[PDB]
Amino acid sequence: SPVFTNSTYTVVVEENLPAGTSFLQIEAKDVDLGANVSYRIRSPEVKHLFALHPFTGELSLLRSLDYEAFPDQEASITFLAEAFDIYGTMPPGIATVTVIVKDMNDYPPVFSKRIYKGMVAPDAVKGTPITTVYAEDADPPGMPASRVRYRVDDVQFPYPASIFDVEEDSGRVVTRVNLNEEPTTIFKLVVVAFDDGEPVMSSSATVRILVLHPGEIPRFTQEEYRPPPVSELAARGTVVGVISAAAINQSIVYSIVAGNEEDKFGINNVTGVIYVNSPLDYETRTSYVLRVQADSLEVVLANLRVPSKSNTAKVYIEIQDENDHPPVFQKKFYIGGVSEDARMFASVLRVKATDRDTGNYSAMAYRLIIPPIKEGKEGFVVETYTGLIKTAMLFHNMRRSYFKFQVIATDDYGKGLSGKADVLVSVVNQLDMQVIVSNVPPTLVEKKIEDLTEILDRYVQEQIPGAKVVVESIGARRHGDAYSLEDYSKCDLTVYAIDPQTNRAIDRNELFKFLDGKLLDINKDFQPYYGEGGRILEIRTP
Amino acid sequence: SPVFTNSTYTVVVEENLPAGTSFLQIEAKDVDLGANVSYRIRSPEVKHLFALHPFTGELSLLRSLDYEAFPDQEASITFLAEAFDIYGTMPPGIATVTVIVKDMNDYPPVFSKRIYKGMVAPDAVKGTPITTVYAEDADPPGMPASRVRYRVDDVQFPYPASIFDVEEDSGRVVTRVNLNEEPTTIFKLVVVAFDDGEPVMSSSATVRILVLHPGEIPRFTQEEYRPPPVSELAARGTVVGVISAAAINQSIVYSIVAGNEEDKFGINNVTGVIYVNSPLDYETRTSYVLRVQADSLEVVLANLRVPSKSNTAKVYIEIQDENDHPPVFQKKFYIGGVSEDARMFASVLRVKATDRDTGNYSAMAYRLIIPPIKEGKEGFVVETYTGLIKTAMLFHNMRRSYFKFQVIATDDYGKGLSGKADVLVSVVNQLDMQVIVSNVPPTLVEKKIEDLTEILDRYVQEQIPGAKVVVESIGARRHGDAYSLEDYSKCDLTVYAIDPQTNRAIDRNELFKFLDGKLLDINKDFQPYYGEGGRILEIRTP
Ligand SMILES: *[C@@H]1O[C@H](CO)[C@@H](O[C@@H]2O[C@H](CO)[C@@H](O[C@@H]3O[C@H](CO[C@H]4O[C@H](CO)[C@@H](O)[C@H](O)[C@@H]4O)[C@@H](O)[C@H](O[C@H]4O[C@H](CO)[C@@H](O)[C@H](O)[C@@H]4O)[C@@H]3O)[C@H](O)[C@H]2NC(C)=O)[C@H](O)[C@H]1NC(C)=O
Ligand SMILES: *[C@@H]1O[C@H](CO)[C@@H](O[C@@H]2O[C@H](CO)[C@@H](O[C@@H]3O[C@H](CO[C@H]4O[C@H](CO)[C@@H](O)[C@H](O)[C@@H]4O)[C@@H](O)[C@H](O[C@H]4O[C@H](CO)[C@@H](O)[C@H](O)[C@@H]4O)[C@@H]3O)[C@H](O)[C@H]2NC(C)=O)[C@H](O)[C@H]1NC(C)=O
Ligand SMILES: *[C@@H]1O[C@H](CO)[C@@H](O[C@@H]2O[C@H](CO)[C@@H](O[C@@H]3O[C@H](CO[C@H]4O[C@H](CO)[C@@H](O)[C@H](O)[C@@H]4O)[C@@H](O)[C@H](O[C@H]4O[C@H](CO)[C@@H](O)[C@H](O)[C@@H]4O)[C@@H]3O)[C@H](O)[C@H]2NC(C)=O)[C@H](O)[C@H]1NC(C)=O
Ligand SMILES: *[C@@H]1O[C@H](CO)[C@@H](O[C@@H]2O[C@H](CO)[C@@H](O[C@@H]3O[C@H](CO[C@H]4O[C@H](CO)[C@@H](O)[C@H](O)[C@@H]4O)[C@@H](O)[C@H](O[C@H]4O[C@H](CO)[C@@H](O)[C@H](O)[C@@H]4O)[C@@H]3O)[C@H](O)[C@H]2NC(C)=O)[C@H](O)[C@H]1NC(C)=O
Ligand SMILES: *[C@@H]1O[C@H](CO)[C@@H](O[C@@H]2O[C@H](CO)[C@@H](O[C@@H]3O[C@H](CO[C@H]4O[C@H](CO)[C@@H](O)[C@H](O)[C@@H]4O)[C@@H](O)[C@H](O[C@H]4O[C@H](CO)[C@@H](O)[C@H](O)[C@@H]4O)[C@@H]3O)[C@H](O)[C@H]2NC(C)=O)[C@H](O)[C@H]1NC(C)=O
Ligand SMILES: *[C@@H]1O[C@H](CO)[C@@H](O[C@@H]2O[C@H](CO)[C@@H](O[C@@H]3O[C@H](CO[C@H]4O[C@H](CO)[C@@H](O)[C@H](O)[C@@H]4O)[C@@H](O)[C@H](O[C@H]4O[C@H](CO)[C@@H](O)[C@H](O)[C@@H]4O)[C@@H]3O)[C@H](O)[C@H]2NC(C)=O)[C@H](O)[C@H]1NC(C)=O
Repeated sequence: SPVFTNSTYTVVVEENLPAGTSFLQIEAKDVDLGANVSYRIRSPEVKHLFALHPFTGELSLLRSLDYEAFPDQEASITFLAEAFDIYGTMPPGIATVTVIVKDMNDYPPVFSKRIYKGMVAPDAVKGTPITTVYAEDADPPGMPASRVRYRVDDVQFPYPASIFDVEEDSGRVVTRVNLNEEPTTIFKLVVVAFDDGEPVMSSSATVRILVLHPGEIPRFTQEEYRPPPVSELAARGTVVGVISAAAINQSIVYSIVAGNEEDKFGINNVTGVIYVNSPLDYETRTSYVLRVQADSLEVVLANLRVPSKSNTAKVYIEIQDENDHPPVFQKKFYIGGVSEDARMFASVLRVKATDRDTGNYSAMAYRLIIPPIKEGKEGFVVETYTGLIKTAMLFHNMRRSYFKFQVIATDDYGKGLSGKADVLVSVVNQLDMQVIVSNVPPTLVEKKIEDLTEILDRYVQEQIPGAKVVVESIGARRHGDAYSLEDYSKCDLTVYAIDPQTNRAIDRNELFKFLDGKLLDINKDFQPYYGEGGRILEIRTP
Repeated sequence: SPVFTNSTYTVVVEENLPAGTSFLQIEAKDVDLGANVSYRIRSPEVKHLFALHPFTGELSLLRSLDYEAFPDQEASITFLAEAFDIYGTMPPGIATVTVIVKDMNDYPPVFSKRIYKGMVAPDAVKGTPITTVYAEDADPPGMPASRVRYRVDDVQFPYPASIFDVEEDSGRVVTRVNLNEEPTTIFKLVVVAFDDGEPVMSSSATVRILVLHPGEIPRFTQEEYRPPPVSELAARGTVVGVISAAAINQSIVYSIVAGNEEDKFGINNVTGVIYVNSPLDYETRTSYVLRVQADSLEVVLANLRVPSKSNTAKVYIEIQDENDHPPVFQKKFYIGGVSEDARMFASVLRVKATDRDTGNYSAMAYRLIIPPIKEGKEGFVVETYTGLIKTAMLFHNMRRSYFKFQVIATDDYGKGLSGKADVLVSVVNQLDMQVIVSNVPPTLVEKKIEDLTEILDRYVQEQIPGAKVVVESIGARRHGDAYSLEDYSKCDLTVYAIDPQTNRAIDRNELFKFLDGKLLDINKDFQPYYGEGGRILEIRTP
């Protein structure tokens, strides 16, 4: 008589476990005779899953349990078990068996990809986003056992795992510490996905973390650039030089941030050739301080500028001197006078021309264009590198004649633009000059004769508008009352003036009554160029 | 009749546990009547430790167990327990109770100090030693339960704990990752000491990690230094300038590594004053490229140099021009000649003096020291800023007389060292000169008269050792056979020479037979200074 000890059993059965595990012991006993009580289940669907020993009574697995193999309309599963005998002893017992399936991990978690990629900064702050690692569930949801959980392992790769820690719930790969490493290094970050239920099933993946590409800090060929000097006659398009910087496998974009407030130079963005954008002159500034910046391709692509000190260079562009302006004269009419007895190599006048803005020159070559002169003679010539006009030939018996010539001035020994001025040379004798007798030694007269010439010019130009005083000769005191020699320590200063209104001789009686008419002012205005000495004694006709 | 179920019990008893825990149930039963079996221990030393209920039989603690409270001569502890009754039923039972004490943590671990200090590098590599954290055991040793174990906790300080990990067995605090942080930041690293036994007892400590002190990279006041120019007359001790660099709270030690291979300059190590170590001249180099290094105090103390690019500056020291050398003359004897009829402002000679190494000058002032001259007259004077000697007075009826004067030369209009040379001036008339008749126009003679003077000097110095040819005057062709005028397009070149051996006149017949004796070579050597023209026709006495 097989009877059951208890009619209802309730056992929570773990699913997806490997076969061979025994869970429950169901026991029935024969009252009359026998310990060979046999067990049979009235459920064909769990015969594949469970295997029940018909002699001991242990319930073991033949195939691993699947909750989806059961109908989904039952949150509690109940079947029936009968018990028989070999001979067939009666009464037969009827009991109920309730199998409770625990809801946990069914399939191991599967990653979406095998290999992931990312990028980090060499100075990445705490919490920098890199990439997203996500795996599928392969699990009927609705419980915290269907939620993936991420962590790092340092038993095989301690260097990536101690630096980059994956967030627990979101799976975001952030920076746990501030890293300080070398670029172009590929790490192996093994991330193990696991759930939070019974026997944990897990897999492995690989996260390939490359840092960046170098070429971040540009290296100039020269810290301070000095091009060769460019001419002041340069126009738009003149290449004054080129700047160059080197970086590891990156393109360099150049730009000018300061130094061209007058908008004089420009640079190409992809090459670095600095060319003239507006013509430079000597009236403007002659030296510039240009600030050239060099940037990598990665910071231009990410709208940044390189945060270094060695990204700034200085360019000094100096302007050289060329031919730009024609020479100008001090006066357009240079007036001098020569005597009839004046041999060759005699000093006449000093023609001086200056450039208005050009200072390259050291000496200027002068040329003369001559009108024809009588008796087959030839006119004046001038020294080349000096400009000092000399007397060419003797001019005997020529009264009030004037020899007008033109001086051609061109800088740097002659190449380019030209200028022209007029030179008036008069011929004089004793019938047109006068002798001023002074009480001064001859040493005070000679070393400052041009200043005394200018002061006598200021004297003579007050009485008649327009005069040029030319000192012909200086001598000792020999022009007295009876033309005798009295004192060897005094002087006869022969002073002559030329009227530019007629380009001819001024009468000697006119200059006589001019210089004798203002004597009390002439004796006072002759003061500052003394040195020492006395008064002006008299003025005598030669 | 109280009898025991079993005579010997063996229970491993946990030590140092809080009181109230029950471990063993000892059971005795009365055969006749009673369930109130009472228990008494025969050990006075465990009465403080253990408390035994005389009605139920549970063994609970009254005081926590100490292994040192027991005698140390027993590795196994055994006492005796009797059992009585209220009425005193017989036979009494005798049993043995063996108490086994488990050997684990007795006292919690105690640190040696509360606060520890350390220092780290801003670029510290993996495994950099910092400090030593060590705690006492407070435990009788001889088991792995008396070994301390260190780990970090990131629940309250995630930033220090994720960066610095303490070694497990040695307690050495190393760098787990490469840190990249800011200086002067004090961290709080809580290290919890724990053993590897039963109920873990633990305490807490604090590790104060300061990084370093800044001032590592020096900042120059100028990247490129240019002192004002120093004189060439400077000696040892002249301060040409000073260099300065700034750092955060650190001292700067200066040194020169390149630029002074001739050992010209030196610098003070604690201030930066650059002074002259050897006198600089213009014969040496005029511009230097000095490389000045600035180092922090921490790298000098640790025998290092700062690993930057902005630790190098360039110093350009330029030398200005001062008075160093006296002026030298081209020749110590300048020889010229004047006529008897030579008025004032007449060109005589050009005295030229140059400095041997000084190039500051633009014009040189000359002075004359005169011997006394007859008739109350006064001697020669010279122009100040030119050096051109002019004729002072007329020299009538003076035959073969020479007027020797001395020229004083001092650069920069006169301040300092002086020089002296001799000047010989002779007086000539028509009785000592000669006339050379040539077939050349006058335009070819005047512009190159000094070169023709040098060629005539080379002519005359071949016949007599020592002569100086001075061209007195140039004229048109008027010295013929009968002293008549024939051609106005030809020249009379009056050529005169002075003998320095007597400082007097050379005879005109001597120069006549000199220049007439070598005529076929003179007509060929006169070639390169033509321009154009013909031959030399004749030589006629004036
Ligand atoms: C800027 O750009 C330049 C040029 O573009 C880069 O230079 C190249 O760098 C790559 C990467 O390192 C080189 O590619 C590899 O070269 C190896 C040759 O090894 C040499 O050097 C080692 C160490 O000194 C010697 O022992 C050896 O004998 C060689 O002399 C190859 O063996 C590699 O092939 C292997 O790897 C690849 C990729 O994994 C596989 O597909 C192959 O099948 C093989 O397994 C590889 O080709 C390249 O040679 C470099 N070029 C030059 C001209 O030097 C710079 O690196 C870059 N700058 C930075 C900072 O990255
Ligand atoms: C180095 O890099 C710099 C900066 O990147 C360059 O400067 C840029 O140059 C481009 C090319 O000219 C500019 O792009 C164009 O800008 C025009 C703006 O016109 C201004 O200037 C004119 C003349 O002074 C004024 O009359 C006018 O009012 C504006 O003030 C736009 O109108 C252009 O758009 C037209 O052309 C494009 C292309 O054909 C069409 O698609 C459009 O629909 C439209 O018809 C054009 O965008 C740019 O603006 C400049 N940037 C700056 C900041 O100024 C340098 O040129 C470069 N160096 C070299 C040598 O190339
Ligand atoms: C800006 O400034 C620079 C430098 O100051 C000027 O260059 C000078 O130009 C002048 C004029 O040409 C030079 O002066 C002359 O130099 C001659 C040297 O000749 C050289 O070149 C020729 C042709 O290549 C060669 O055949 C020869 O062998 C030489 O290598 C001298 O021989 C000249 O002297 C002669 O002429 C003068 C005047 O007529 C006479 O008085 C002399 O006795 C002699 O017969 C003359 O000195 C000068 O040398 C140049 N300087 C330099 C440093 O080269 C630029 O010209 C100026 N810019 C402009 C636009 O003009
Ligand atoms: C190079 O050397 C200079 C000078 O030696 C240093 O400058 C000093 O730095 C220290 C440390 O920071 C300063 O000391 C502290 O100053 C506090 C004043 O706080 C001011 O600033 C805050 C923030 O702007 C304002 O809110 C506030 O109102 C003040 O204006 C004091 O409050 C501090 O006292 C507290 O801390 C100490 C130490 O823990 C305790 O003992 C006190 O009881 C109190 O709790 C402290 O004194 C100092 O003031 C700075 N001096 C100057 C002149 O500025 C540089 O820091 C150094 N360079 C580097 C890189 O470190
Ligand atoms: C900036 O910093 C530099 C480097 O630190 C300094 O150079 C050092 O200067 C000190 C001070 O003179 C030197 O110390 C002494 O060196 C002597 C070596 O003598 C040499 O030179 C002499 C003269 O040319 C030779 O005759 C001789 O043979 C050697 O070649 C030692 O003899 C000294 O020791 C004696 O003096 C000390 C102190 O009194 C005693 O304790 C000793 O027992 C012994 O009697 C002394 O050590 C040092 O050597 C220099 N360093 C280098 C690398 O040369 C600069 O001086 C400093 N700038 C300034 C302005 O101070
Ligand atoms: C290295 O080179 C420098 C620059 O080339 C020299 O400095 C020059 O020195 C000379 C000589 O003294 C100067 O030439 C003269 O300058 C006078 C200007 O006087 C100034 O100074 C005085 C005193 O402080 C003031 O009272 C006055 O108001 C002025 O401020 C001119 O007046 C001079 O001209 C007079 O003398 C000459 C010669 O006799 C006459 O021909 C004139 O007609 C006039 O009467 C004279 O020009 C020159 O100016 C200085 N240059 C500069 C830029 O200052 C250094 O001297 C030299 N080194 C050495 C060691 O000598």
